[PDB]
Amino acid sequence: MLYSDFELLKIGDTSALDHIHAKYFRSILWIGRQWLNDDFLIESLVQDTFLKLWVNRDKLESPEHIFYFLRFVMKRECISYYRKPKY
DNA sequence: GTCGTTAGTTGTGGGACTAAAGGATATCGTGAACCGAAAAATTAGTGTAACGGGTATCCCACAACGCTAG
Repeated sequence: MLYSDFELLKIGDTSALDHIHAKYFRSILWIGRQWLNDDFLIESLVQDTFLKLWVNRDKLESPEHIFYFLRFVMKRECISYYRKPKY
């Protein structure tokens, strides 16, 4: 049975994350490049966004919701770096 | 008819490009709210004066003779 990637993420199978990563990696990279200008920090934030999606995988309800989550989170990460004294 | 071989491309990638002086730049995008951390300021509490001998030092002044008789 070929379940959709939403149910693979819900099950607890790590290859699901490979699927969502390979699908939305470049979109999240573009989202980050829109808000910042440091590719290093953008890549770090993309990794954090996907890992935090995996951690909060017990909070998704819709197949599209996953995508929304990613975009949302990634944006706010960029936003937080406007306030960090270190950065 | 079919498979490995060799040479000559062909596309693609990595590496060079005097010497002297000088040598200034400008650098977006914003989400909230609470807790913890330490660095700083404000506040509360206790106090001497002369005396006895005896002796160490200081400043300050003066002395350190000359003659006659038993």
